[PDB]
Amino acid sequence: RSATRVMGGPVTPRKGPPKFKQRQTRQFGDDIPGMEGLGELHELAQYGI
Amino acid sequence: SATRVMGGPVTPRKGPPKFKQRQTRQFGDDIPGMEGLGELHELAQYGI
Amino acid sequence: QVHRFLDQNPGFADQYFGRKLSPEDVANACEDGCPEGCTSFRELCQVEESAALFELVQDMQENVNMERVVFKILRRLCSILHADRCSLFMYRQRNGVAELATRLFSVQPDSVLEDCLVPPDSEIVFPLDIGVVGHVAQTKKMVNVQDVMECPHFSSFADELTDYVTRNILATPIMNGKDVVAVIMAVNKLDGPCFTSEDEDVFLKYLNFGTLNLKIYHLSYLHNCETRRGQVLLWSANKVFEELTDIERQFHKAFYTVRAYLNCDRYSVGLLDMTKEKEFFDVWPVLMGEAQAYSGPRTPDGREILFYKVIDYILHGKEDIKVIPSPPADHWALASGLPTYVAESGFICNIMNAPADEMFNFQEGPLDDSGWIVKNVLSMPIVNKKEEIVGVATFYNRKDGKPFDEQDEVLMESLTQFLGWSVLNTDTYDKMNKLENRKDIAQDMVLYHVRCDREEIQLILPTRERLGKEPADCEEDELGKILKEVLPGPAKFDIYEFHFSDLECTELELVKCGIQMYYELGVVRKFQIPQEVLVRFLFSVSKGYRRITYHNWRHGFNVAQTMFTLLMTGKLKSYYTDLEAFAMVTAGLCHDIDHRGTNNLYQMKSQNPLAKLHGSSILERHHLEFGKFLLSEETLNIYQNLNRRQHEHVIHLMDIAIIATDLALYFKKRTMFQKIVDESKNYEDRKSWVEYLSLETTRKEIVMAMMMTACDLSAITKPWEVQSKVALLVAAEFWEQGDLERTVLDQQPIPMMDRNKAAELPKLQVGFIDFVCTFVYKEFSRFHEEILPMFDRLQNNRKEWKALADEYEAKVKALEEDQKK
Amino acid sequence: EEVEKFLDSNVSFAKQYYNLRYRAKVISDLLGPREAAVDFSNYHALNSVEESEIIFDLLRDFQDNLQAEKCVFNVMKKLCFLLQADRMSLFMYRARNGIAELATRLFNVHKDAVLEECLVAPDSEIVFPLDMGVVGHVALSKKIVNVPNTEEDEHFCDFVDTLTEYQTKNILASPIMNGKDVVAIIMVVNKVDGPHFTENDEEILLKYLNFANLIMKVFHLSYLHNCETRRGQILLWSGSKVFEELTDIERQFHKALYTVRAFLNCDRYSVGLLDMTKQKEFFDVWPVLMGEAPPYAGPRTPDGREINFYKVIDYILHGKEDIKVIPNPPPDHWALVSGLPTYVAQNGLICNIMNAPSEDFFAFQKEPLDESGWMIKNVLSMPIVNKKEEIVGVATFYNRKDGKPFDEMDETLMESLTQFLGWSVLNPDTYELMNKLENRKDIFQDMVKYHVKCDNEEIQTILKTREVYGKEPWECEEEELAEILQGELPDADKYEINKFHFSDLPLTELELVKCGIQMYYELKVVDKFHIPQEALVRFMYSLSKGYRRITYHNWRHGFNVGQTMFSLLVTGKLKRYFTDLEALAMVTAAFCHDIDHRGTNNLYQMKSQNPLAKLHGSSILERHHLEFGKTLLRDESLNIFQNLNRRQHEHAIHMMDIAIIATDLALYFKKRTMFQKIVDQSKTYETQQEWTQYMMLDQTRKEIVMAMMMTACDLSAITKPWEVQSKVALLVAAEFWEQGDLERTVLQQNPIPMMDRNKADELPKLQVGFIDFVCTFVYKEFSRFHEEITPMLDGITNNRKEWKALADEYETKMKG
Ligand SMILES: Nc1nc2c(ncn2[C@@H]2O[C@@H]3COP(=O)(O)O[C@H]3[C@H]2O)c(=O)[nH]1
Ligand SMILES: Nc1nc2c(ncn2[C@@H]2O[C@@H]3COP(=O)(O)O[C@H]3[C@H]2O)c(=O)[nH]1
Ligand SMILES: [Mg+2]
Ligand SMILES: [Mg+2]
Ligand SMILES: [Zn+2]
Repeated sequence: RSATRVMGGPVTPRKGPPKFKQRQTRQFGDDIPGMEGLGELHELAQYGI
Repeated sequence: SATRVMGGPVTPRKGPPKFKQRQTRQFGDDIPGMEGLGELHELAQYGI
Repeated sequence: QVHRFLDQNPGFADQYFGRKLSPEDVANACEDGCPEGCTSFRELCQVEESAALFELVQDMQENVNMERVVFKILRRLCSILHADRCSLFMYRQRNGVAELATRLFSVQPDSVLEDCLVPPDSEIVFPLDIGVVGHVAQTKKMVNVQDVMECPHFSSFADELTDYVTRNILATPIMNGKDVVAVIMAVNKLDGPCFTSEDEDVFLKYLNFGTLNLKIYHLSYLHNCETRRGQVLLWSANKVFEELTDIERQFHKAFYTVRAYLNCDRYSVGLLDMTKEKEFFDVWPVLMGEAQAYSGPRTPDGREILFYKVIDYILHGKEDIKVIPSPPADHWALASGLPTYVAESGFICNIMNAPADEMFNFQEGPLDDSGWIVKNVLSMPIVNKKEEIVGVATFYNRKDGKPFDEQDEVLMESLTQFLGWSVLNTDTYDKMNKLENRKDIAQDMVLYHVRCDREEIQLILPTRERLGKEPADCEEDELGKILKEVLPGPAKFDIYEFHFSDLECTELELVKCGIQMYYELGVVRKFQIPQEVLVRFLFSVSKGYRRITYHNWRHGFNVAQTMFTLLMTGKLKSYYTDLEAFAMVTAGLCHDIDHRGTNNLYQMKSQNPLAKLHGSSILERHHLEFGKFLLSEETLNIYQNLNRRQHEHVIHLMDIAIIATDLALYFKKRTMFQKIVDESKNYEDRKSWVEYLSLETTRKEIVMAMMMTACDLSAITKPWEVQSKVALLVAAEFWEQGDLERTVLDQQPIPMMDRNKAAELPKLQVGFIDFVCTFVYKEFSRFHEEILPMFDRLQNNRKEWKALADEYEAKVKALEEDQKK
Repeated sequence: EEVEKFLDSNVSFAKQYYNLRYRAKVISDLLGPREAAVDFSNYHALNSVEESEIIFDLLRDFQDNLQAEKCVFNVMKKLCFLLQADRMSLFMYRARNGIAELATRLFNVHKDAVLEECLVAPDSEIVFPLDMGVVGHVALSKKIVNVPNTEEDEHFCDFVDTLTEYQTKNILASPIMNGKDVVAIIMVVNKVDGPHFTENDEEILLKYLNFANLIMKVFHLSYLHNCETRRGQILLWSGSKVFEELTDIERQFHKALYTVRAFLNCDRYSVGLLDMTKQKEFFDVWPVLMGEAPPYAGPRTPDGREINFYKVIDYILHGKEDIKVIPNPPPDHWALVSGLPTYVAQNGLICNIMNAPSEDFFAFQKEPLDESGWMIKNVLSMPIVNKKEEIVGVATFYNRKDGKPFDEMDETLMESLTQFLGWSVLNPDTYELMNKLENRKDIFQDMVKYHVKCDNEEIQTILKTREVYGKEPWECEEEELAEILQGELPDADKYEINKFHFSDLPLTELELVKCGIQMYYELKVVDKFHIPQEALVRFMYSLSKGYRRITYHNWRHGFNVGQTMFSLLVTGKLKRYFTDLEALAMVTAAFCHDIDHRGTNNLYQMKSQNPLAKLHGSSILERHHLEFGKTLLRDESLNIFQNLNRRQHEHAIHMMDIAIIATDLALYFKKRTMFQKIVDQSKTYETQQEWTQYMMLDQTRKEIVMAMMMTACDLSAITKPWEVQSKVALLVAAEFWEQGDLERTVLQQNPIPMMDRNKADELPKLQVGFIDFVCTFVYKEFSRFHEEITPMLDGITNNRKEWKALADEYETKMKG
């Protein structure tokens, strides 16, 4: 027999509505530095080349 | 210093370096269950 | 017998104990001369305690078992502190709330581990503020309640539940890096009214060994949990990035691959519908009263909760993973109602002792034939980057029998969060599928609007009249006879001459001339080209060309006709095989297919999708792609009776041919052609040069590219009566493009494109001739003497344009001097 | 005083009383700060009192603020006293590139030493391989080793002896274990008084290593837990940025590698991105093959492509965060000058470098790279694998923050990071695939838009502006276009445009286009909404061209449906319930109801898995028609809704969406009891005015009524007079026979008798069944709804009667 005189359930001394956790939304984009940098001819220009 | 070495870590044997092999061994439909994951008679008689 | 007298005379007791004890001892005592360590038994007590703690250290060192070591420490501390019993309270964090659960209870100096260990189903889970132990955990300090009746923190729950009376309480929290590992507690001081300050000091100092043991146990557990979290994250990332799939396949792969690291008897994943809005024919029954509105639970996004597919992972015993499409509300996972609540609220639900819960109708007992009873539940909402719940993952019955603590909560939360972000992969996959289907539909529409229909082919292949059969039914000999009696002869139109003019022939006559050009090369027979396919392909090419001023079907036959003359009248077919000439004339036909009337520069400046898809040689690559796609159609695939090597060579040779028509590309590689031409003069006779060049591959590619760029500009080398008219159409097209630039882009066009500078056309044509065409045609005349007429005509046209430009300049000068000066 | 005799008579009571009253005080004093009272200046045999004192002193260091090095050094001092030892040392077990190493952490520890003179900095450690030395032999054997004479040993190395000017004679060593991994090695160097270390000293070492074992276990577990936590945080944080959006490889890599900059614990690290161009275009390979330019000479990836770091991102973290991007970095760059990234790209091997300036393989900088004296000391460079085993980049991590050289845990952490990054290339590649596919779809959509749009030379066939005014249609004024259209457009009365018996047989397609334009002109929706008349004509001609030239579902069917809708609005007086905008949208939907019909019903599209079937789910062809019509209306030269308000435009688009989609028979079959309920509600009202007033306000009933009108117009061919129905039914049968032949050929499935070309003589029976099943309900309900739609019911009744006569004649012929 268990030393705590209880079987079949983790009995709790708290009587009340259960409460549940909040989803973690701690974020666990261009503000990063360096983001900006990541992504004889005249006749040719005359004739659309 | 205790080890009488001031500059840097010193090894007895000095040869060419040995380097790691890139890890590849550890890393479809083989998983079970993926096969399943992805008045009326005249209605069919007239195309519907 | 005299104990009270010893109490009333502390000085006598101190003097008697401080006496040097004789070497004679009582029992063993490890007497290495230890009777007189400043006291009668201080030496003996020191030796015995050192031996006991050394044995405890030995137990700690190998096969770490925190329960046994802590039990032995508590058993010794019961005797040392004179407490009636000691206890240990494990610290766990569920749902973000700290809880203290028993792990060692009613430990006595004459007890055993089996009679003091607390199984997971017999835990007195005290919350953080419902007892003195909770106050100890919250304050993170020792609490010594001399009398517990007046303690504002004492809870009589445990002592009533265990048929016990507590009078004095001493407890401390086992500390590790500002994280409360556990709370030791000693109650019911057996000898004194309460626990003295000396007992408090002993409680602090003697518990450092237990502190170290619990620190080791907690560190091992945390390290194992973090290793499992890393492994599950890595394995989920590997399967997610394996390919692009839907929600179901990706989630199934990720969840099944990591089943070993979850340590759960069972877990199920439910998938929610994403239909934000119902279509009109589904909203009609509700509005018209034919059906009732849905008054059931809704997601925080105002969405119907409907698990359309639940994947069940049953791992206890036999692995029998199941997929339940449209699961009923009677499903064992959904019957509890927890997934529905998780969908409604988007909370993290951690349930301890599920059968004893009241809010959720967890099943009474055995679920399956194996009698597996739901005991501990952890349910997680799978939420994408847009804060929308895609599904609910629920885990059951942790394999070790303990409830889901904070570490398992964070372990599964990391997995669910990673998979929720992975929904972007599924959204991108489905958008890939949608875009591919839309592009295929557009391609089919283009193919219908470009491919020559059943009725249009009868204009060149009359078979419903001559033979009464559709072209697909007539044999090759019949269609050959029909084409011979229908197609124009080589002398009807001078397709073999450099002075060919299309201004006196209809478009249908041009297509017939193209078929005749194909027949002249003799490629129909040796390659077994289906004649109906040839006619259909040529008509489809004619239709594919737009109806614009210059770059229409006529320019594209004149490009291919010139190449036919070059091959057969310029005698440049000596270096090229029949297959190469076939694939090279076809590329001449698809030279400027679907040209939009604007040059390559306009595509970049107007930011057309063409400019984004290609980047360099935009329109040339577009023409190549359209021609190859049109050829890919079976009914227009002239390259269908060809070997795989032959077809590959044909397509490859087409890529150089079509792309080299770009004037910018020609300007960067014409010196190589000049060097190749210079090699011809090194050789003695034409025969030796033919033998050498016909075997070279790169040099033939260069020559073919230059033949492309010469055929493109061949309109200039036409007789003046034709060039004068063609230049007007070219100028009109460029003027239209300049007007488009001025209107849409608000940019001033270059003088060649400016409609206002129409009188400068002769000078611009002279400059164009001097800059571009002169090199190509002079080098070709030097290369082959048969192409000399194409150069003399160029010089004559240049002379005429120079005369016109000089006339315009004289008029301008005369206007300038005679009035303005 | 007589009691004093009693405790002497029975000293067990005295022992028990001392335990009850003074044991707690003794334990408190022993576990207090205190100090060991053992005489450390002599070599006497350890008494049990002194042994207990030593044990308690070792236990005194078991505090919460566990300084592993200090506690282990105290244990070593006590062991030096106990073991008759001269000096002792510790070798941490570090795992570099596969080869485990043993570096000195505590050295020259004696009985009168301090932590300052025994602690070894990472720049003073003596790294020892597993192969050489008694230390290496102990590490490999994983067992205590006693060497009674160094001279006769086969593993002893004089390297440390020469480097420290010390002579070692007798060696005793033992490894410290955590599970089965060797953590550290405690070794002794000399027996002060004795030939060697006896078995008693071996037992003492084993007895007293338990405290050291526990301390080292705590230290190792803490370090491993911290490393695994950092790995998990790195993976999750990097996944967050990877799944933030779909971008190219550079942006994704920068986000991932900058978000986790704190977790890497590196003073500096740089990532170089390799070019992915496997095969160079023909115009680029020409000069190399022709001798104009020399071919590529040296560094080549295992994939066979040239090593060319086209962009290097270097993250400087030791001082001011100096995240920098170097497009086309020169070889002089501090990251690439060493040649380690080039070698890694050549091989694809994880390289851990300790004491980089001392290395000779790579030319590491031996001068301060920064103004603060920063030195490259420990380097770790790894590839970015990629799913095709194609090295796409090289990540190099420089000096660690704590100063220790990179070990197996750091290798594992950075390897998990780089493996995740290499796996996270599917998203950058899919981004380019998305962009190219979307551009290609836009290109082909522009092509289809041109091929169906009425060109400027075809609009002159109706809008004869060139031959009347000499100007192009876009130049002429609105009044001029109105006058031209009035001159050209037909008369509604003469052509029976607003009659239920309209026949398109004697009319040309251009005539039907002009009639359709006249339909818009009759509703008076042109002036009210200021519809550009040129755009109206061009859009009608575009609708005419867009319909395919198939047997039945050609543009004549679309014009017939539009005419039926117009007659229902005007002749049927159903425009009472609808506004002018709704009438315009409904007529436009009727004209676009079957645009670009392929000639095969929805079932064939689903069976053949046509891209239409994969794109649209429920109403494949109808949704395709709606999409194509809305795309046609989106063109500026074809948008007749350009002058509408935003609310008006949205209402019209919604109304068209309802109308076109409802044309399918499947939706009509399910939602047809609603029409009966609406008709009954109509008959409930007393006067038509009240019912009309109720209808113009309610929207759902209006939508259902129009949905039924769409199906009434789509089947209007049956309600036509017999001389028209007799030919239209044959055309419909011909198209369905063509679809059946296509099914039999491609899908290899037997067609239904309706679509079976062989059962051509059963057409009257199938038409009678069709009339009895689908159309009769619609037309009877509409005739009950409005008595003006009665001629439709009369026509369908007459057609059914004649089809029944034909079917009865056929059945009588089959008798025999
Ligand atoms: N039977 C028994 N009860 C204990 C023991 N230790 C603590 N408790 C009880 O458990 C309870 C937990 O909340 P409290 O600290 O307020 O009071 C405590 C005591 O009443 C123990 O060793 N044996
Ligand atoms: N002077 C000195 N040498 C040591 C010490 N510890 C180990 N060594 C030496 O370092 C050497 C490493 O290789 P070996 O084990 O063969 O032999 C060892 C010893 O000779 C120490 O504490 N002091
Ligand atoms: Mg071109
Ligand atoms: Mg339809
Ligand atoms: Zn229709």
